[PDB]
Amino acid sequence: VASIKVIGIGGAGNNAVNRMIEAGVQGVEFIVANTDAQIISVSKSKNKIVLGKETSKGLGAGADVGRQAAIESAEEIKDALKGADMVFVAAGMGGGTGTGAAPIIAKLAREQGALTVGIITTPFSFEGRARNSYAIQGTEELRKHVDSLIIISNDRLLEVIGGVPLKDSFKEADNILRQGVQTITDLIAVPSLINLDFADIKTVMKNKGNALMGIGIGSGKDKAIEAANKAIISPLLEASIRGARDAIINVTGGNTLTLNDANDAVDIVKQAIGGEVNIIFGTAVNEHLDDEMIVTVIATGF
Amino acid sequence: VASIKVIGIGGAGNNAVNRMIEAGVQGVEFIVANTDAQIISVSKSKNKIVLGKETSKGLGAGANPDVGRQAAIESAEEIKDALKGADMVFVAAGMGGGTGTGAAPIIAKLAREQGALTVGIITTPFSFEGRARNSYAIQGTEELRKHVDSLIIISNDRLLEVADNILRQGVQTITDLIAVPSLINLDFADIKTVMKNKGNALMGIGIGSGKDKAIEAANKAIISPLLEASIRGARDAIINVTGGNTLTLNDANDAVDIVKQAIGGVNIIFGTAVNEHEMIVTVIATG
Ligand SMILES: Nc1nc2c(ncn2[C@@H]2O[C@H](COP(=O)(O)OP(=O)(O)O)[C@@H](O)[C@H]2O)c(=O)[nH]1
Ligand SMILES: Nc1nc2c(ncn2[C@@H]2O[C@H](COP(=O)(O)OP(=O)(O)O)[C@@H](O)[C@H]2O)c(=O)[nH]1
Repeated sequence: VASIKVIGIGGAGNNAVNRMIEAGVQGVEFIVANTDAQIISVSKSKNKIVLGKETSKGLGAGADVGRQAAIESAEEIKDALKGADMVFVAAGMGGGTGTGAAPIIAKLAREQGALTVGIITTPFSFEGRARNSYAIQGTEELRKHVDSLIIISNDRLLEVIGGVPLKDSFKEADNILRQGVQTITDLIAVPSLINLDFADIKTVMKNKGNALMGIGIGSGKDKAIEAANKAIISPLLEASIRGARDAIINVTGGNTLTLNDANDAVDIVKQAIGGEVNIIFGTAVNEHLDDEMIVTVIATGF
Repeated sequence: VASIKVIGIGGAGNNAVNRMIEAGVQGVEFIVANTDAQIISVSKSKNKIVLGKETSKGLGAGANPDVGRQAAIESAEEIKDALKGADMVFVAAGMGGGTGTGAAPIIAKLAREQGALTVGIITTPFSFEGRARNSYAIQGTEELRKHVDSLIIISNDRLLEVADNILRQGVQTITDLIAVPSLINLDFADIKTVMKNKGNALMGIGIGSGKDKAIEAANKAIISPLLEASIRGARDAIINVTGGNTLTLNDANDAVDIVKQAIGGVNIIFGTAVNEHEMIVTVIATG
């Protein structure tokens, strides 16, 4: 029976430890260490460490504060890792705490006699250059003080979770944003059979707060029923559109879309919202849709 | 005719305006603002604002929304000039960084004070971008909500649909092989020889279901983007074949055989673990 300890440092490490405690990882003692006394307080770990409670005074670490707060806490760290055969040092590189504290904790863990494995992420490219270069410095220092260093790139992780190359990892998000704008602006500014007046958009959207958006696409004989219901319970909705006081409905279709289809989609959304909702709606033509229609609802008033 | 303007702020807002232009959104003037002049220089929009030109100097803001906020206050007059005359302004941004999070509420306020109907449309970050960025996004959402007429929020987490913690998987991949008994186990001294004084390691993951689950999972594992196309440059590797109660010795060895078949001698040690139904192969490569 080997003694295995995981010490999670900073935000990413604290996250990892909580997730291991919840998944019920067996036969491992967990430790959390963070300069931010707040994050520590609410942790699910039996073994808690506030780093450098002297200098930082527990008031976070920002983005040298990490290294110094680990040094100042060496005794609490040595005492929590004491007697381990293997120590995992878990951190996210790039931040204020994890970057500077991990190499110190690894050094202590290894000098005590533990087989010391660092496991770390490096930042997404969109986190910026300074953050990615701080991450590289911290990696090279951590490497000096571990037996082996498992390095997970958050860029490559995004490819795994999203299933697409990094270049395309936010295309779907970019596209929803495009749809959200276009849903409204086509009805105002692109002439079609049914446009909406700007004053009536204003009535739905002025001084409202949170506007819910659901998009749904459907095809075949029952496309209106499929499209409208998919928009009404879209995973993209913050909350239910039920009860909204005003809503905009954009019905988009190809050249074969019928008046009856558009009318059914509007009727479905009106019944789904219910009550005396004030509904306005318009249509848009998209000739690259083949026997499909898209229904978008923007609901306000809660 | 209504005058309609979209201003995209920060990296996400800038790529969103690019998508809107590519898709041929009509009737709308497009504007991009960023503290990072590099992203702006490759914008398809013909109206470009570098926020905080005098202080951040187009070099970017970093992680802190206060810098994005201060940059937008500095550029206030140039923002008003770009937006002047609009009846409706969309403010597009991704919450979580230093520029969108902090600049978007200021730009919203300027647009609304000019008289435009002002609509925010924003994304919130993935949960696995960590707590600093998700806390920032919460705060920036609330500040933007104060200054827009209407706020549409698109969650990246939920867009994922339409067991996530990579550090837990790396640790568990090794520990269950020695701390949890299963079909095949390893001794601490086996791990110690593969991992003592061995330097950089990388991790692979692969999933597979149904008939020939092994051939599928095992094959995905070794091509994993986490491995960065370098598994065969590893001298040693540990393999964790994890499955449901229906896991047999034949599956584990068919799995490990696939990997070994693309391995030299790559010294390979391996074991199993069990979960809720259906085959996951995790590779940790060292040396
Ligand atoms: N739609 C979209 N969202 C992105 C993109 N890149 C990153 N994001 C998301 O948007 C958030 C802000 O990133 P970004 O706009 O680049 O930050 P900033 O420029 O420093 O303010 C990130 O936390 C990601 O969730 C992108 O290209 N498109
Ligand atoms: N994959 C993953 N990466 C994270 C997570 N949290 C943070 N990170 C990454 O780790 C870096 C450091 O963040 P964090 O640990 O919260 O900063 P610190 O506590 O101030 O050191 C971030 O810039 C992210 O790139 C997480 O839950 N999952």
